[PDB]
Amino acid sequence: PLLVEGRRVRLPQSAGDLVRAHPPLEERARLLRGQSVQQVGPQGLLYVQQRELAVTSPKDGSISILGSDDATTSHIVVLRHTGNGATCLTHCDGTDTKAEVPLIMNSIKSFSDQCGRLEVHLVGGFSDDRQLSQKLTHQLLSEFDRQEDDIHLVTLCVTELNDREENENHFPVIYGIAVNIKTAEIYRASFQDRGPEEQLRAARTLAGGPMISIYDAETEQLRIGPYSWTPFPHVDFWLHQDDKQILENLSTSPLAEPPHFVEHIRSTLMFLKKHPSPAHTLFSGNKALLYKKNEDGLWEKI
Amino acid sequence: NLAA
Repeated sequence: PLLVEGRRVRLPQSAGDLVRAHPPLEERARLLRGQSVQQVGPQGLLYVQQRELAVTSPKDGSISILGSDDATTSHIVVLRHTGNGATCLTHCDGTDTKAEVPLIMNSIKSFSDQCGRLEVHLVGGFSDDRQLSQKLTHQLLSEFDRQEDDIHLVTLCVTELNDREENENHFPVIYGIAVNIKTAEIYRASFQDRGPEEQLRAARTLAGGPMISIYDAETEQLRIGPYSWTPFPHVDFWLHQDDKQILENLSTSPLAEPPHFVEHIRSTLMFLKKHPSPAHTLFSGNKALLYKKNEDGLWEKI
Repeated sequence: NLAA
């Protein structure tokens, strides 16, 4: 079940009321929102994209920071077993929450080294016109509470709790967060370098791929592939529309995106056009694209 | 955010 201050959460319930009713949740929300955004460098960084998962331990020598960005209607979930330090950061978008939370629990339940507890963190979203962040918080709190293990909700800065307004238009306060693995500390962050194969991994989610695990903590490798997808319908039609009609249909929040999000869409749609089926074209021998952390903390191809 |  999902616990707050040692007591169980009664569901359904909005996160705003859940935070107001419990001081330590409000304490974390006031602090997290007041943080000036940090520019996290590429050293020791493991960037998680939308609909991706990454789990590791402080015993890792390569990775020391997990993080994700561009969370408008998504929720960046952080699960961590305190004591041993097994940390999992995923970028949940709500395509299939019923099957994604078991992926998060299993990523942590394999690390067994008893001591500590399970702490979960929920950040992102705003009050959008489509009630997407509200439905995603509902699903995430219900799937965690349906679990057997006791999970303690520590952070909950989502939707109404993460919303700001300019010119009578709403958009989120926190677009991304980084979590430092050695010290279990979460903070607002931006990411200039977003790891290798950005267009390949983004096109996988835009084509309709499911949530995947992108890091193997045993070998400390980044494993991108192999991916296969149906050719995206009407790639040339969307590659010729204006910026306004691109955000309205390819984005879950047309007016709440960070700048140059259309460039991200056009670049990603361009990738799907050149590679209609990347099954046996980008992955020779059907082996994944393997990466390891450099001496200088960068992702270098093996 | 991307709509699947």
